[PDB]
Amino acid sequence: ERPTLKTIAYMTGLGITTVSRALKDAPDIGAETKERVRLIAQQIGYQPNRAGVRLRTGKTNVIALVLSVDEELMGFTSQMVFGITEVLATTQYHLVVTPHTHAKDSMVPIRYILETGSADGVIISKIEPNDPRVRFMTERKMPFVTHGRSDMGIEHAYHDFDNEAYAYEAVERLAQCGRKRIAIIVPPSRFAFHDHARKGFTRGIRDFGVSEFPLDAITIETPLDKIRDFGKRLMQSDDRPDGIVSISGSSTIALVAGFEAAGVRIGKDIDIVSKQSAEFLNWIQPQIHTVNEDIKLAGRELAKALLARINGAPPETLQSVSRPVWSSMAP
Amino acid sequence: ERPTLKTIAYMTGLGITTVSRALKDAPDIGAETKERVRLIAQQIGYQPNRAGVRLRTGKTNVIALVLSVDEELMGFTSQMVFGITEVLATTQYHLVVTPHTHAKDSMVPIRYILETGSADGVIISKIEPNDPRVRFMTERKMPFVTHGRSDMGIEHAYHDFDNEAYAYEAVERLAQCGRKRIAIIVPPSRFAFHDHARKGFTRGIRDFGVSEFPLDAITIETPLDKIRDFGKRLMQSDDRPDGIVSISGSSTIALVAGFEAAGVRIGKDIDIVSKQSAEFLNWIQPQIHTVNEDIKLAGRELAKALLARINGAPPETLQSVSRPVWSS
DNA sequence: TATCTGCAACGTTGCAGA
DNA sequence: TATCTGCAACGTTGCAGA
Repeated sequence: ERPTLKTIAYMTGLGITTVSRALKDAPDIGAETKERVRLIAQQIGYQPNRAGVRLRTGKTNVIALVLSVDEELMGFTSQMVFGITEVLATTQYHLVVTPHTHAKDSMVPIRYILETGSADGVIISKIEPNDPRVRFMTERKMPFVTHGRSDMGIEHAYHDFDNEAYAYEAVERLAQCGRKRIAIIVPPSRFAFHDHARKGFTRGIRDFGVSEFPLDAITIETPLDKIRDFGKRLMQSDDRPDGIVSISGSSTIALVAGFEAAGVRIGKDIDIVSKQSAEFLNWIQPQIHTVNEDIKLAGRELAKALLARINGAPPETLQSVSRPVWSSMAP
Repeated sequence: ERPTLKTIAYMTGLGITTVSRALKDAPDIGAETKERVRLIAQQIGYQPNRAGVRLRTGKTNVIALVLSVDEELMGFTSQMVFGITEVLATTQYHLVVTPHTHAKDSMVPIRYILETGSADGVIISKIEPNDPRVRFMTERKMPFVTHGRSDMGIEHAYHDFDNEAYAYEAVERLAQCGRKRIAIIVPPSRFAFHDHARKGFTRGIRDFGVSEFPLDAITIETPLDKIRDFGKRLMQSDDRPDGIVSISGSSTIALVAGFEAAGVRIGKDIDIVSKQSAEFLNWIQPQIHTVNEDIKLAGRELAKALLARINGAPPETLQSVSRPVWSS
């Protein structure tokens, strides 16, 4: 009962080839014949059998999203998926998820994809300054887009958050509060935005004329129980920071836990600026000055890039950077 | 130059059918040619064309996960995905995702799958007492599994959290907390576990002999921007309940926000027990009494159930219910 | 017997004609 | 010329035959 090109050709009494050539934009076929086929196609509900189109022509009509299984607790990764799927909804693409179970495994799904040819484009995250997957797919000619930017001299489609702007805008608000010494929970040295964050913070500390409390012992992906204990004894030592800037809201939740374990009130004792992947943090402590990283917006703009790239628009167009916006609920 | 059965057959040089039949361990092909075919196959190293197979046989080797586009903010839906994929990683299945965005559009994706025959199994959530998707796939002989249970008299593979057990246990510890008035946050009467929650909870209050504050005014699906004032307006009242139970940590977060604006100290005045899809609430509130629903645990056995049903195992083997745990 | 083998076909499209 | 169309093949397996 499912309609096929054969099924259409029979009713029309046309040639299967005519139908195939009719459904697709072609000068070869006649206007009336075309419109006949485009109309009958719409009425019966004909959707091309994919396995058939994939067997003959390379087209997989599949977009692969690769995910590291270890993720930020509050990374609301699900929002990214919905951003993409919303975009893909108009088109013939399907979204497959292919995760890897550690940074050690980071190239294995990508070689899988290129080797079996099971995708028309790939979406990747956790970009490093010199990232091998970026070079692998560019040199193997695979359309892709990255959540993050790269410092390797390759122009590729991407959308990132302007964390350089974020850090610079982050302490200006701490300066506005009057806070004189600031610490940053910087991201891992391996990832690209680490240096993005540190640039904004370094120019931020310079231009606002405020001193910078430093911390080298901990990073965002350092464990949350461990962040809790660390957070507690700063405030216990004679020198405590006046300001705190966090790049991840999940690491953020563990830092406050130690502070009130230490027994300090935010707002009055220390004020915190933090990024959030969904607006949730002011419910628990509205004191926190929050910036929203709209990630399903990232989800939607990653999708739009990769599609344009699958068509064949050049990479330098397809690049985009999200600017910080300051949360509804923040002071 | 990607190797195909023809490529192997050319090299060996055997018959394509011999090559195919060797790799599927078959009785026809002789022991020595099989290790020849399997040794060369591994070395080059051959992957069957998914398209070539899918066109030739019905099997699509794809699992469709259907997701409500609107989900509780703290649903850690991402955890479930990983739970699912862990199971499929050993297998030949891929996981494709299929979303809808309107409640009426509840079944639009489901027929897309059937209409297209673009999946070997399907996963769905947000189950209703008589849900149209559940019998639709049951009558179309389409293998599927649900996150939740259904009251339509149809037996199907599922995995749910024992909310009836949880609700009864919620009332026990509020007795332990000493609180004499109890409130219950329930899902919309739209959903099935709504009665599961209220049955365990109302049975709980009879046995613990302590009474339930009514609070029929709000449900979990009420905006967190609205459940707020309710929170502040309730404790800012002539009578405040001594104990409160939440089914959603997403609603737990907003209600306490109202509680602290009005100024009630949790722990001392009011004690709260709440459901959790991942351990995040005691980082946020150390005194709140937390129970963990491991959702990627849900994810793996929804996966494990659906596989069994696709091979054709009977539906009732496939049913599972997780008992609640009170955390670390 | 053991052990191998071609044909035919799923739905689509490129190419060479009608 | 201007539209139309059959043949073949993409890779795979069930099947009969040897």
